[PDB]
Amino acid sequence: YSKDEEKLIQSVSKAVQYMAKRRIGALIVFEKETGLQDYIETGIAMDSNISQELLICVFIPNCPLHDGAMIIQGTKIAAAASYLPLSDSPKISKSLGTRHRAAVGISEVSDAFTVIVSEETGDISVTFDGKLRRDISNEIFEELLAEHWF
Amino acid sequence: SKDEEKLIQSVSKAVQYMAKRRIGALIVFEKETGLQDYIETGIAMDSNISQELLICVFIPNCPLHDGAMIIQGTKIAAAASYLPLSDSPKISKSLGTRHRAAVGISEVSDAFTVIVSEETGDISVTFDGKLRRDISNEIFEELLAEHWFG
Repeated sequence: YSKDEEKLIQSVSKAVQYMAKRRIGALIVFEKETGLQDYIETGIAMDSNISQELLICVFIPNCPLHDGAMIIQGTKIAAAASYLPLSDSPKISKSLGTRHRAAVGISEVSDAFTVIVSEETGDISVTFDGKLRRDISNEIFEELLAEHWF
Repeated sequence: SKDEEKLIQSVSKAVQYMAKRRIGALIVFEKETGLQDYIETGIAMDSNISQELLICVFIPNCPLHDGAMIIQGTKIAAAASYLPLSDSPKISKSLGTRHRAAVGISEVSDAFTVIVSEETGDISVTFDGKLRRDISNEIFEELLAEHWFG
């Protein structure tokens, strides 16, 4: 892995851990092969470089960009506050936030890789290919982020 | 010029919103004098400009609210940049440091800087070494257009 590719992962990883401990809900979608320009246009265009600080700033509660999904295209944030499709599978708990139903939702209609931070639990969750992995450790998140991103 | 009038509206509407809520803000737009020296002081963004993103950067306690946002052309080159503070004896000493930061970058370059006072909520501007205080919103858009797009 490139030195920069690792810098990005620690940036994203450090941001997720900050939000995890403070129970800040967060929802970040990483584009893979399926084009997500339909969903990127849902929100406010950023086309911005990544840094931990930006990631945290976007999800601050009572912030204009916290409501919705941040969508990442390659090494850039394509948009924030995107509306993703919500999922209807009856196997989602219903004790689970809209963010979670959105991430499995986008997981059903594309190959995208999405990380969710539960505003109520602080657990780190991941979705891809219609499948959900819940309450992963930081080590596993960095492991999985790298595979799907790079 | 249509694209410019929407950028001016983006910047102007955000500045007024922060003004009414007494949110401190400090934004410098570069013209002729390169600031890449100061842009490297802060967090690299290279981000498109939008009303929501300007406001999110300066929400109090946001990791980027402390410092200067620097704008290059139609993009935000960096946020939370360190500008040099000025030592002129006509400065109130009755004003937050944000004011003296804009008078600082005004002395060493031709840059155009806007300030929103955290304690007062008034709108100020600096260029060519002098500070102009509590201008109206109508006047602020006129000067921004003048200095940003010639």
